[PDB]
Amino acid sequence: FETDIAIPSGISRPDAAALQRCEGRVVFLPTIRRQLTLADVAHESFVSPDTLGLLLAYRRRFPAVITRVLPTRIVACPLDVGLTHAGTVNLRNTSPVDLCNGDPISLVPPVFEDVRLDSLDLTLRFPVPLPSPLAREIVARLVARG
Amino acid sequence: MLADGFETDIAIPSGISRPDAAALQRCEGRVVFLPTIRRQLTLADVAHESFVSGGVSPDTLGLLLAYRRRFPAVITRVLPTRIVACPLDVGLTHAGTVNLRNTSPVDLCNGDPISLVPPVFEGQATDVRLDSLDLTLRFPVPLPSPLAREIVARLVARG
Amino acid sequence: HQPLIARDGPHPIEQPTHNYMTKIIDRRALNAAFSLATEAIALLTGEAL
Amino acid sequence: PTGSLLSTIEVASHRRLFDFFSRVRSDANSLY
Amino acid sequence: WLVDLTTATQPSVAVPRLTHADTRGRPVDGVLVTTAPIKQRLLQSFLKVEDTEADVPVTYGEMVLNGANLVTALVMRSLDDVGRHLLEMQEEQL
Amino acid sequence: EDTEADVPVTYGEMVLNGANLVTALVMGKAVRSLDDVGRHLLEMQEEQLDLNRQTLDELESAPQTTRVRADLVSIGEKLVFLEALEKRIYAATNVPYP
Repeated sequence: FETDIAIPSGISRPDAAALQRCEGRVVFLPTIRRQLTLADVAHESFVSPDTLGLLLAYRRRFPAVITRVLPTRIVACPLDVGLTHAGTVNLRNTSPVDLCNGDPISLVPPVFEDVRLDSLDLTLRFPVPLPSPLAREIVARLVARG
Repeated sequence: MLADGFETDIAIPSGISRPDAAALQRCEGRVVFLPTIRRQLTLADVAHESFVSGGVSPDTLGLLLAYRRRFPAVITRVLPTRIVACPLDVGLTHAGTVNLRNTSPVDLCNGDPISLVPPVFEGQATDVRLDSLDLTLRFPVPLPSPLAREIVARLVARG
Repeated sequence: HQPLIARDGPHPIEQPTHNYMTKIIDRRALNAAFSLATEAIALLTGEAL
Repeated sequence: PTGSLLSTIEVASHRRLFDFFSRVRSDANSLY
Repeated sequence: WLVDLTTATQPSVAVPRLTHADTRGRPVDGVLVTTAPIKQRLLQSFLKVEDTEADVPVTYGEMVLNGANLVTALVMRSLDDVGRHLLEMQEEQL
Repeated sequence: EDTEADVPVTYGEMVLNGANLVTALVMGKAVRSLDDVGRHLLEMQEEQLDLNRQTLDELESAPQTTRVRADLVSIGEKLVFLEALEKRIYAATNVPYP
């Protein structure tokens, strides 16, 4: 099973190049649905929320990893219902952390370091796929700083 | 299949009146506590008769402590000869989607984690009793999780 | 039968259903009286003794 | 015996063929 | 308001063998029953008599016996001929 | 008193006179097209005779009885099968003999 996130028309030349770079990257959709607009994906749909507001929102929403990117629509498959049927979906690091084999990987809001489409007037924040034994560390270090 | 789904067969006995047989068909999406992951069980195992301790039928707080020693399963189709369930600890279905049913007075929303709670509320203690078999079926209440942490806190702090 | 509309995407709800309806007959009765005097039965019958 | 009196043993039963092909929502008293 | 009379009712279940119709054969989906000072008022200004003579069924329907208990006996001819007597009575029910 | 008995082999069958159900789609609303539901009653009630005229004619013609070796003991005024059943059936299975 694969969802379709249709890009609204009015795409400039660097804006098609920026969406071309996010091939193997994690996207949160609200509800599993065939027709889906890009504005429900973007950071405008999250209102700006803080780190606690993202951690709440990343559990009510349903994560999806992008497949191939068509010039008209973004084809993504969700991690809950569409991955048990298919075999294996590629996933790209945005982390400074090297992934090892056999790790369980959770997701963290982008604390460390933003693909913005200027013609569409929206930003895009994407989560950081780092392993779960570090996820209970990196959060716990930074809370201990504050 | 073996990994994706697991169908149990809760058998229905011979002698059941139709006032009792037409009550089970209204129990389509429920939550059923199997003690094991056997594929053939009976209604005397599911019901509150098998729930009793040594002589003592426990109250709503001890009703919690013998839930988590068991296996929650959801009925998927009520046949005349058997009830087919799916234990949640193994796997849902091939498609991974099983329909539940609200017994709560509370609406659900998307992405809310469901914890199950005993029939604790007033106007809620609805036990489907089968008269020909002397069987009550105390069905638990699927609630959202931020309710289920309140009610357990209301019951533990009361004792 | 309960009729079906098909929907797209993932399949959230249904298995096809029946309904067996039973309704109880209410019984009534209708009366109409009718009389004949003895002056006329002697005409309808035939001969006398 | 030639003056005896047999009889057919009758089996009356409520078969339900169509509960297995689809869902049913019948009443409590449907001798269908 | 006369539409609100006819759109508050969900249509029925059974389809009769013989249907009330026009001269054209168009079927009818209901009956208004009024009084005479109302009926002769609705016919002049408010409503339209589209047809005058209807087609109405004459024969009442009947029944077909669908299944009954098989109870026989014979006074004793082999033992199997009670079974061949069971087929004598089902043939009489056709 | 005896060693070899006469034993029937065939099972027993039935005469079905069941309550029948009719579901047939009808294209159109005419008189002759709605009577075909009625004809379907007597088309299927006729077929129950075609099954039941076979099941009596099979049992008349089937090989009924064979010859079976089993112990026969007379007690009082009647014959009785004397039988012990923990060598034929329950041998080398983990079942208690009931």
